[PDB]
Amino acid sequence: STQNRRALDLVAAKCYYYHARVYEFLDKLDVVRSFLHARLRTATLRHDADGQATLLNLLLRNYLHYSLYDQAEKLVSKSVFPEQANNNEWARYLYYTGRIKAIQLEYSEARRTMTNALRKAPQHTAVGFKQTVHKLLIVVELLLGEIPDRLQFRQPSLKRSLMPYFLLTQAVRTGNLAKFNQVLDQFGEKFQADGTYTLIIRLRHNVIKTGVRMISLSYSRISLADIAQKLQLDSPEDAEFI
Amino acid sequence: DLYSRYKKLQQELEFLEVQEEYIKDEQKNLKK
Amino acid sequence: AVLQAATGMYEQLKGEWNRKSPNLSKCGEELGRLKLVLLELNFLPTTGTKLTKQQLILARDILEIGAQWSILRKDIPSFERYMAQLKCYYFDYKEQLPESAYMHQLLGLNLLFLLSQNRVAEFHTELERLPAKDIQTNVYIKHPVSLEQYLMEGSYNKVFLAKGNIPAESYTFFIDILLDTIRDEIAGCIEKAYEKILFTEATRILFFNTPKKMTDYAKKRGWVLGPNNYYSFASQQQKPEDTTIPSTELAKQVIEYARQLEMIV
Amino acid sequence: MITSAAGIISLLDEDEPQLKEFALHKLNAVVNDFWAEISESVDKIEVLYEDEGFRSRQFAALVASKVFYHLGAFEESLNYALGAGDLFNVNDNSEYVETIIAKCIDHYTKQCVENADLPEGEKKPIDQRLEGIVNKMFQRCLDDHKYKQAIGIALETRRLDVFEKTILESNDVPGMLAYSLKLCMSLMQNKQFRNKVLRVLVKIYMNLEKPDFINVCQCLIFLDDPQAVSDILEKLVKEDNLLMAYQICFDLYESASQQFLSSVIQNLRTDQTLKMIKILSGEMAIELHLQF
Amino acid sequence: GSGLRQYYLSKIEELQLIVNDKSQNLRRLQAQRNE
Amino acid sequence: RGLAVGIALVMYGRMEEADALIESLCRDKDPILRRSGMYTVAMAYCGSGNNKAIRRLLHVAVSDVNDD
Repeated sequence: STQNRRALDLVAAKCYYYHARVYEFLDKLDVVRSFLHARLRTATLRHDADGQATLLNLLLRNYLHYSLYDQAEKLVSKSVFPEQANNNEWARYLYYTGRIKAIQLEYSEARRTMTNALRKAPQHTAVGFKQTVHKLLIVVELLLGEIPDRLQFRQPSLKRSLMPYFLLTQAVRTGNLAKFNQVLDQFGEKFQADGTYTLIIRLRHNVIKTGVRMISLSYSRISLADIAQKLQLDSPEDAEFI
Repeated sequence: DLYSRYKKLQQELEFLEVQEEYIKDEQKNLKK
Repeated sequence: AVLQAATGMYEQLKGEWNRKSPNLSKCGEELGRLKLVLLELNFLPTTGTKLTKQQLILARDILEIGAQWSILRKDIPSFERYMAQLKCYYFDYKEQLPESAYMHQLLGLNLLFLLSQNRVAEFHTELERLPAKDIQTNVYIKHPVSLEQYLMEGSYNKVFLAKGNIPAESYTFFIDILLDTIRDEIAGCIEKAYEKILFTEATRILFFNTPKKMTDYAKKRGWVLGPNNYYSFASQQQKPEDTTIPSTELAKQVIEYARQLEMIV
Repeated sequence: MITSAAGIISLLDEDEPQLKEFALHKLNAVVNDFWAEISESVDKIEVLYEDEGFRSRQFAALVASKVFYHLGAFEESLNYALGAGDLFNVNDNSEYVETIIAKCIDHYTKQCVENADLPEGEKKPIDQRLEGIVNKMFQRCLDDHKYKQAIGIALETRRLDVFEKTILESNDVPGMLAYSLKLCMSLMQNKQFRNKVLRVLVKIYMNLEKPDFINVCQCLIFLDDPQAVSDILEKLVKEDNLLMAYQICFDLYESASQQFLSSVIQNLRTDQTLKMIKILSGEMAIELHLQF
Repeated sequence: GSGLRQYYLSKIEELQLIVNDKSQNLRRLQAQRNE
Repeated sequence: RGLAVGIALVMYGRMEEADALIESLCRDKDPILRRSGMYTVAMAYCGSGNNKAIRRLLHVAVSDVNDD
């Protein structure tokens, strides 16, 4: 902090990354927020390209750890991520911004960043990061009404982790409320421990959306009672508004 | 010597802009 | 001294508010006078360390009453002010502050209030501050989040039924604002979905009790009533207008391809 | 803690001035950590400064300056920094104080340069607060004895008055003059203002205890003032210091145009003056050059 | 006991980043011209 | 050829005071008059290091109809 060297900025970014790690295991994550913000302004004013990128990622992790999604959205709205940043630092920013956009119902921009985050992730290591981004991208893809890629569930590393989401995607695909709910009462705790339970709840509207889409795509004229039966709704009058 | 270093750097930046603009002009004419 | 005094006029507000017929005026001045006292007693402490717990416990209470007092007279800016400070005493100092009994009821009021103002983007963010367990467990939290799913999925019938099963009597206000939005929304569904509907066929659809309540709403919506009690919604003729080729937009795009093929050098 | 300052921000739209004043004193303690959301509520801070009857309207600008400074909108931050007035203590070592100081100098430097070539009628009067901090910025150089640094901003801001004062106040007057003269010819390009720098450089040179008449004439060739060069030469003989006048004479012919010398001859006519003419006319100088 | 020494260093380091960026860019273009 | 050198010498060390003549000469259809503008740029900007004058010379050097 006292020093003002230029090549130290490259070393300092690694020191900041581990300085948030010691408090990560200390489970405070709050005293470091003041230091990160103060260091970020110091790095931004000095045009510290590498330092600014790391501190922005660390701050976003800080805000997302305490579910301060409003705080992190404000930070990314004003702070400009360094274009000439590391690929490993860009990947975290794309994920953190993608997770931010996902909560703010900005699914379209979330999907672009999460897909970008996977591309810039390491090709052979950082498996845990890949699992976390894959889990969130599957939900965002389902939330957007699109379809998850079947290949990502075949990978040896992702097969065990994405299995609850694989069953979730299957339930959403059929557009059946009963099948979607069965996944919820079975993998509800896993989604909660995975930090994605809120976005799965929003998939209930999407399950209705896809199921209606096939009903219109397959039936020229379909009774409302038949629509309720096929979507496993409660009554035809509710399917009327739906 | 701080001001001399600052002004010398300032003229170096402005000279580099001149060099990069002429190098773009020559590439345009070198294709012809 | 002041802290021992601080709890003093709080019971005057607590006793008056807990009365079966509280007065909004005297409590308002009592609340208005109360907040000035808190400012000397470290109101909204920054980086709250181990200070006196009585000030933290007490300060939340007036905000809890003030937030609950705001909707009694049905004003929006007052609720936003009080709940903004109340959220500070619910998450920030929670390692010192004990879990408030009314904290879940008041937080769900904020969630239901956001749906009434159609600030759905802010609705999910504030729902994130809650732990994932009480989202599907606590009644005060389950009701607003379930209503949001009904609103987005189109279950408009269940939105009206949500009035009867509200978790608390404080919840009634924001339901009324939200119900007005639904009535305009479901009618918007009818114009684009229904080519023609019968006059009292829309009574249960619009959830209108008195048939006359259709007439004033019809002219506000400008609905053409037909001789057979049929509302004709012939408005799909305003198609996406494929009749016109966007030549200017098309020419702009194709020109840009030529730029990316020639302007590169 | 205090992970949300929205409740503190909510204390800005009340009708009681004391309530708003307290929140301003609370926003400043968290402006370094929560400037993101305060940016969305700056419009509710700037009106507090805009209102004249507000007690802490100077404090409101200071808080508004900090959030803008964190935002990156330095032009708005400096404007509200000046609005704070005495509350923006420049002696503080904080990063905000020194960054706005840097931006204040840049804005003053751009404005002074723009005003420098502008006609006196169209001279936009510089903000008094902006000048005050820069003038106080000038003084810290003199107190810290950084005369070379003080010379640079003085030339950059075209402020010859401070430029005068730093050479005289400097311990090494000849050294500063030599360094200042080198900058004036190697770095300066405005010509019209470059002459002003040399113009005041003559004022110093005439005012040393032992005047360095050699450096005056070299500067005077740039100014193209044959009358001035005649005056210094004509008083040199009256002062009997003919030894220095002869050296001035050769230096004049070596590095001055014939027109500039031909004009000088006319004022010199208007004995020892004749040997002055013989040198400047040049026929002596070539004689040594021819003989060498 | 420094004046604008920090201000000068901020100015000098600001220009250095642009100068280094432009110098690297110019060397890219000069090779293109030479080829 | 004699005039081209002569025109430049009249405006020697004139800084920007030769800008009006320089654009007139450099825009001329006569190759020699264009050559005079280059010489006029040199004499109006002797040792001034004016990158604006250098900007014009380099443009003409790489893009001009006449090799002279």
